[PDB]
Amino acid sequence: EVAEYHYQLGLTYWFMGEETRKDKTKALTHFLKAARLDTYMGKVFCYLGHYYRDVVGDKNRARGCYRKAFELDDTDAESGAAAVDLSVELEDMEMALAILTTVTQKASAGTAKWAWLRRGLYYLKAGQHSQAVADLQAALRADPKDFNCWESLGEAYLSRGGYTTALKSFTKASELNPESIYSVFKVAAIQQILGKYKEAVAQYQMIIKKKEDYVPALKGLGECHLMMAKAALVDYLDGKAVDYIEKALEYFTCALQHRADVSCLWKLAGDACTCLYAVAPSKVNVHVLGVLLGQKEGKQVLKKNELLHLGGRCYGRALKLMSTSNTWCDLGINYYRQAQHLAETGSNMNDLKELLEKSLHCLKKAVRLDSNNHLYWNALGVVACYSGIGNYALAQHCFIKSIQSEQINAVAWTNLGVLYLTNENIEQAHEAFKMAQSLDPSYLMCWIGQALIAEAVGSYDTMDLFRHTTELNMHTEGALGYAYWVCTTLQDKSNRETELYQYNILQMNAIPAAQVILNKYVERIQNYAPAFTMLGYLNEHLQLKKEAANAYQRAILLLQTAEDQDTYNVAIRNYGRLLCSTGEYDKAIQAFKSTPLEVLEDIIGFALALFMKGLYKESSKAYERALSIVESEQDKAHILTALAITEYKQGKTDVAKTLLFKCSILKEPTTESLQALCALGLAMQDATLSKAALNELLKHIKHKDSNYQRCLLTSAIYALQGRSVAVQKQISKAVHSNPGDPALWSLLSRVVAQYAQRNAKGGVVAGNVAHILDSNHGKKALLYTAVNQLAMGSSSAEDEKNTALKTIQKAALLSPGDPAIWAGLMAACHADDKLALVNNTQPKRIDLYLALLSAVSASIKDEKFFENYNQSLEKWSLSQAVTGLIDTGRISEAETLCTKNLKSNPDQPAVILLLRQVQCKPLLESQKPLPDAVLEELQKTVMSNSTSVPAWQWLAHVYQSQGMMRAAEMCYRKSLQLASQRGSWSGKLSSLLRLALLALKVCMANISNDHWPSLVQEATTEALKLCFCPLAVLLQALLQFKRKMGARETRRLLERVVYQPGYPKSIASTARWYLLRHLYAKDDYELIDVLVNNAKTHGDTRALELNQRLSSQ
Amino acid sequence: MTNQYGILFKQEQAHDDAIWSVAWGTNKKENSETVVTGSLDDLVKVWKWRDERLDLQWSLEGHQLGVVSVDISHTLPIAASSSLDAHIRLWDLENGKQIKSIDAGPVDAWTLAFSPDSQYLATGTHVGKVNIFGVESGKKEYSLDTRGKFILSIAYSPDGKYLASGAIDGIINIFDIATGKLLHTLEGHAMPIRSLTFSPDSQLLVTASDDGYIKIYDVQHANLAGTLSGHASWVLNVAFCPDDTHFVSSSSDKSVKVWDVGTRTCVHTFFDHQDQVWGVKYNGNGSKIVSVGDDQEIHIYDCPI
Amino acid sequence: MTNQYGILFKQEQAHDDAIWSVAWGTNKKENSETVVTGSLDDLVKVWKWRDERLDLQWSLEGHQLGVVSVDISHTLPIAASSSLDAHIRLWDLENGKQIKSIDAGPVDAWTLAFSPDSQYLATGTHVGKVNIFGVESGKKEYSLDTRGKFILSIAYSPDGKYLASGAIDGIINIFDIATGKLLHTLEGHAMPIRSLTFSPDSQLLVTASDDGYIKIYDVQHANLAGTLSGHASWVLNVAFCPDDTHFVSSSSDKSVKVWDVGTRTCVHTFFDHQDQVWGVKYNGNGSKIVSVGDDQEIHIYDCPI
Amino acid sequence: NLSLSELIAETIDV
Amino acid sequence: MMETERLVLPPPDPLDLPLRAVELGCTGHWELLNLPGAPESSLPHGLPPCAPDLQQEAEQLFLSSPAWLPLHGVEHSARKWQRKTDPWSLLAVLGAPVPSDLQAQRHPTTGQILGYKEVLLEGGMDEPTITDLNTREEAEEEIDFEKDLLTIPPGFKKGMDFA
Repeated sequence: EVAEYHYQLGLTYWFMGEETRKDKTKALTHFLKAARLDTYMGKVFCYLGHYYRDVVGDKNRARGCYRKAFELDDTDAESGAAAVDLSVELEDMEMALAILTTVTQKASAGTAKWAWLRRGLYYLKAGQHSQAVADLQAALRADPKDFNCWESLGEAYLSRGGYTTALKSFTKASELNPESIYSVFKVAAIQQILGKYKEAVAQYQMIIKKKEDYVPALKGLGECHLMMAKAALVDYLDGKAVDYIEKALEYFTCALQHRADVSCLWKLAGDACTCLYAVAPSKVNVHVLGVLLGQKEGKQVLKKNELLHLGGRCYGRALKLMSTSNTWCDLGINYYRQAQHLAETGSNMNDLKELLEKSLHCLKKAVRLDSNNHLYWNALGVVACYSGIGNYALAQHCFIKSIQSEQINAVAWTNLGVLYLTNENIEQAHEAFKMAQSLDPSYLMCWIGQALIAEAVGSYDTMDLFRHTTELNMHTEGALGYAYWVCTTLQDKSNRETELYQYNILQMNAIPAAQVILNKYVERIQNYAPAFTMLGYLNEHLQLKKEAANAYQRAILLLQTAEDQDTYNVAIRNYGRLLCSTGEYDKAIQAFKSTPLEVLEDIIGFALALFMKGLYKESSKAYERALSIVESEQDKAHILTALAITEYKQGKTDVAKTLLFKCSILKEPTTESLQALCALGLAMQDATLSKAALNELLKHIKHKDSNYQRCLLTSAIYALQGRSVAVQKQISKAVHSNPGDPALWSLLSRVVAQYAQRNAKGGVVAGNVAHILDSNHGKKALLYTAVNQLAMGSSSAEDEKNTALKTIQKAALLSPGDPAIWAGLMAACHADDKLALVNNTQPKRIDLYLALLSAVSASIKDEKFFENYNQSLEKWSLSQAVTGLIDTGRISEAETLCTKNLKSNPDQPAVILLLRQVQCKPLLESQKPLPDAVLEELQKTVMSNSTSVPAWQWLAHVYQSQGMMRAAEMCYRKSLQLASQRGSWSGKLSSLLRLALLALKVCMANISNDHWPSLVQEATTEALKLCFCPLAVLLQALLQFKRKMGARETRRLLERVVYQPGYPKSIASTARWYLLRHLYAKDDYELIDVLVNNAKTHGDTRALELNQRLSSQ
Repeated sequence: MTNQYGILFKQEQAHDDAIWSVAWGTNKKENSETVVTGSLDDLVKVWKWRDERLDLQWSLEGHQLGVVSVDISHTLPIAASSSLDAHIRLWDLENGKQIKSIDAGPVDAWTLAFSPDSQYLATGTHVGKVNIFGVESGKKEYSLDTRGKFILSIAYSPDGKYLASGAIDGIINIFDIATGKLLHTLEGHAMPIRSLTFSPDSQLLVTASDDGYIKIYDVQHANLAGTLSGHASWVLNVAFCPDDTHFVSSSSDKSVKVWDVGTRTCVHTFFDHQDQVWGVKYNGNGSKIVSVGDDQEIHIYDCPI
Repeated sequence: MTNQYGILFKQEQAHDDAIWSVAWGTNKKENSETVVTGSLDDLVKVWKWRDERLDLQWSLEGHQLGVVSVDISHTLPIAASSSLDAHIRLWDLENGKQIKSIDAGPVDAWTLAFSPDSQYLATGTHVGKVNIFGVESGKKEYSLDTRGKFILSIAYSPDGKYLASGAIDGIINIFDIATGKLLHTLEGHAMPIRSLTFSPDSQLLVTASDDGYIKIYDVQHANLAGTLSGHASWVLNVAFCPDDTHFVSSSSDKSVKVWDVGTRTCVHTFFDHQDQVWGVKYNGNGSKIVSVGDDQEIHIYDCPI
Repeated sequence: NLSLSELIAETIDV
Repeated sequence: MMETERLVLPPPDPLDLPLRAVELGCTGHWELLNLPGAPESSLPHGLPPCAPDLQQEAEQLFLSSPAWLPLHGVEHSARKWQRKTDPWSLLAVLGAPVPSDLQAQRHPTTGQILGYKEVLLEGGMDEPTITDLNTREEAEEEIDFEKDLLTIPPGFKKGMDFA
């Protein structure tokens, strides 16, 4: 009768095995007798519970037993848990909750994990998210850190709305046990919810990597791609939308492979299929793979109608699996879209009635299922008012019902306003649109309706309303309206100063916005020929001729199957004009052939294209036909001018002259005819007809607003007569008259660079001012001032950052397209080398001549025609490159260049002279006698290309270097005579100075036959008469010192040269040297000290060196 | 009622090209009557009207482009000239050899004007400022700044403390010498001014514009006293008489007209100068008028008091 | 609503002449902040912005003419530069001594651009091709060919497989690196481009032209997203933000403006840089802006996220 | 100093 | 020319130094180096070509072609277009939101995810011939759309009437 012994024997039989548990006579009998002998041994009732639970199955009594066990021992979590679990299995939730509450009320601090989990899971199953949240925090603070609680907390936090601590809980669950995927999926779901679809897509791809069959990830990817496609469709990007739709459909069918019973996937597939409506037919071709198209066969390509049919099928399947009003309305909308597509293309009519009936039935069923949704009512109304049905009473009823269902309904209000507006109800349509605008300030359709009403009433702010509408959300109607209004406003030519054209078309920059608007519109619709012509016209205004030609071509293709009287012929003519403007003369001729040549415009365009291609006779014939047709006399005068131009192009200048005279005799001359006559007179050497035409232009023509052209014509008039000085005077007068107009300053700089290049400082100043005055003239201005600085030499304050090299580099940076800049760069590099040699510090910028020559040739090759100027440019560039290579010491490269040039074409004297110099650089560098045969060859080659001073000076130098004083003197005299005859001035001075130097050298050799001093004196006197040459006065001083030596006068002359300011450093140094010499001969120590300190105030070393050297005799 | 007017002197060919500026200076206390002209050349030749004729005295040169402006001082014997050459070189006018030479481009100085005490020799630049130099002292000590377009005219009041400035597009600015702050800007015309002048005991400012009108404004306020419209072409230069009763204007229609401020009418017109006239000036006392034109001719007239 | 913008740093005289190019590179993982500039000289001086200022570190040279373009790599410490000297010499950027030297004339290479992996260093030539070299590997391995005029700009997408190129007369060409075939040509403008740049996760191409307009095109198609017209003079350089929300443009009217792609409007403008601005760049994160101008000054601004 | 009218007349005559 | 050679002494003399001249620019500016050799003149061949002469320039400005005449301009065509409007494109329709979220399940006690089942919010899978026929099967509200229709909009005195 010991309860404990009976208990332990019962346990023994329980643990012996399943067979002893199944024998009812041992386990049960001992547990029941023990429980009868001692009723407080709760564990015995617990074990009776286990026996009856697992062997007998009487759950209700078992629950009661576990309850008594827990009442006897409230620490037995096992009995309590089993009682709760059986109560939940018995649907007795009140007892389970009472137990759980008693436990958690006694659990002051944790130690109730099982009960917290029970209550939290139960409340999560129910709609009690707040209580579930509370229980989850308590369970989490219980002590266990397992994920299964963190994930529950995160899910409840997401359910209530919080997005921060949910992410924290999901992150914690992932970090403590990564094997779970649900937490990462929920993180990606949160990322998707708050926009930023791309990050969610990346997370979903990463999740799908590890496991390829997770349905939620495929659904998320499909939804993200659908939303991105819709966002792309908000703008006008049809290709992006189509690609996103295809990807979303692929993901949706991939998910449907695994779970085919889910209405969500079917409805999402239907939505994706039907989303691509009213998007550029013949641009939608979608790849759908596998099971969707009947039998599983690879991948197939579907069109718009097939895609819509597939969407309808998917909607039907989703409806079959789940009947909901939302899917009914979606099916109705899908059928409505299908009917719209069938009607739009004109494929059929009156055979779409079945689709409309199906859509109406589905929408009516949906709206009757729940008559409290503004969406269903509005959809029913919109579908009812379709042109194929036209049930306006039902549409009005549905719109009123949708308005009544929810007060803030801008869509229904604007639909009602549109219905009233199209049925001639301006006032009430305005009222409804105003109501919609007040209820929603950022709705586009109401604004478009207001703009349409304003246009229908003829207001003044219709253009501004359309512009604001286009700026807001890029809708098609506002786009077309704004484009049409801008084109019409531009077309009228009497508005130029009415302050409406000015403000409308200049401060708002209407043309580029209209161009972009029309591009988007033509992308969306692409079946409107007027839109194509408007786009072409706008592109013409923007100098976008290729786009204009393409638009005209597409308009032509669209318009071929039309009435063809005005639209198609004008399209052909515009396409031909644009095509001719961008080369393609044969295509322009063909385009102008395919039209009736009975209108002035077509005939004149044909004539211009013919002239551009050639065929001057046919051009003249067409111009004569236009002249026969012409009216609007200004046009007749222009036709006469064109006829004169083409006649001149055929030679035969007399008939062109008579045509221009005929144009002049007309009642009122035109500026173009007079300018053409003056230029034609300039082309010939008459120069008197040009003066008369210029007088005519000056007399009674002032409305012309181009001072540059008139100044250029006058300058050319003056330059033709060979004066060459009055050009600068005329341009200076023009600049004085108009201090602005940077073109005049640039012209002045260029003209002083070319003619009369002695005002080099003025030219540099004019170029700098022209560059300052504006920005787009900087290129030419900098080129001209660089050349003027090159002409000056080094007549500055030796300041950096302002030399010809810097300015030419700036010009090269501004526009690296012309060859003259590269040639000037070569010249500047050579001049800098010479300057560095003079200063004797370092040679720099040694070897770039080949690259610059190649650049010059490449940039020359791409100009239309400047033949003589191009030839001179290429000759100068080649000669300068050869000379620079010779100077630097790359004789082999120079010889290869010369040989290639002479192999390319038969010989020309300049290149043979260059080759002679190349060959003769090595020989005679070191002292060596040369055969008289070589001397005769050199003399013959110099004779080959005469009338060039450089070659004569070089041959004189060669003669002197070998030694021929008479021959060198003769050559210098010949060069002097040639330079004086040819009108040059620098060459005359150079010849004088070179002859003086040679004769002074020969006199310094103390030779007899004292005629060389006479030559020195005459040359120096002539040079001094020419200009103020410090070198000439110094040569005079050297000769005078050599003769007398002792004579006091010589010291006076030397002191004048060394003491008068404005002299170069080297000449002053030489004069100082000889003055010190003369005074040391004259033995005056005070003057020697004066010389020493004078040398010390300036910078010198040689004078002080010789002073010290002769001080210590 | 209109007084007797006679030329009494015409020069055949003073220079070789168009004459752009002229200055008449009674600088010394005795009868000097020095006339300096500049004409589209380096030549700044100085003439003298001794008793009844002009005798050429100096042919000083050293410019590279056409000289656009010349000026003479009334206190010391000195002269100044500027050109498109970007060089303001002032001559001695007694011995005539290149006393100084200042570097300033057309973007730094356009026209010349001596100070009432002959001390500053201000000029005007493209960027709108009024560069003030210092004679015998230094270069570019300061410049008054206004935010505008090319400036053409610079004028000094005969008592100081004022400085007017006309510009292209017609905007007129007035500065005070004592402080240098912009007092008030006058809209003026819609065309370039290219001519300004004050009056003795200065209370009147006379403006000439490109549209043919001549405005008479009043300093120290923005009230305009009237508009004189008698010319047919551009008005190029305007000089005021020593007594506040008349002023002479020269236009581009080959006509020299003299107006009167009291009644605002043209008392006389001279029909000479077959081509444009670029300069007119008065002498010390209002008895003779000098005028140089686009044609190489110098005309002297006679206007009795 | 407009965020607070401040300079926080102005350098007085970085170089002796006009500055033509600038590159900002956060190459190393830690805070390097390397800035390389080239300015009408042999000097390719390398600066570093350590905490609040710029400190000069290298003054490396060895060019003969003005350097027109410089570029820096983000993976390895290296730099490259080209000039009118017809020499592409790439520097070490750590010791800065002439790692290599490539011969290429103005008829062979104009501007520089490193590969996303810093391996090819493509350039553009006069004849229109796009020469692609190889760093550390060789010279002139291949060149993409287009039939057009002088080419100025060369741009790489930050993920590869794309290469844009602007040219004189406005024709824009797009190539794919994987194959090298011309995908599609955009007519663009009627004036030279001289500026191109992609965006991260590249789907937008922003072009700047010589007429003042800024086009926003969409890659993989020919759809243009809009035209931005706020500048008054030539637009010279355009740089994109690390996040696709803003981009900075520098024009020739002495104004640096920052736009936003989402709404197509100018959020802020900086009125500094009294002369033309030749370069603007962003740093690693979109907080600071560097800008070099025709005047010898380096300006750094601050743009909050 | 031949003006336009004289030139036209002379050329027309010849 | 005589072509008599004239031999000059080979040493100049140390006591006196040679005369080597150099020319700088077109507008006369010479100078003097110490070191005997080439004449060394800068820009030996002249200034470069620069721009063409004014006669060619005017010949090209006008006598190139008649394309610069205003009779071949962008104006002088008198174009015109014809305006079409389309109110009906201003209708808008919205789509109903999805009616289910496909919410996960949980094991009761020791919360674990057994699977995913679709919850409502508040054979031969190729979709063959799924269209719906034989409508009007359930009773939803028995609404009548054919007899009594609204006419008066809210806020509005009278309504547009259609036969």
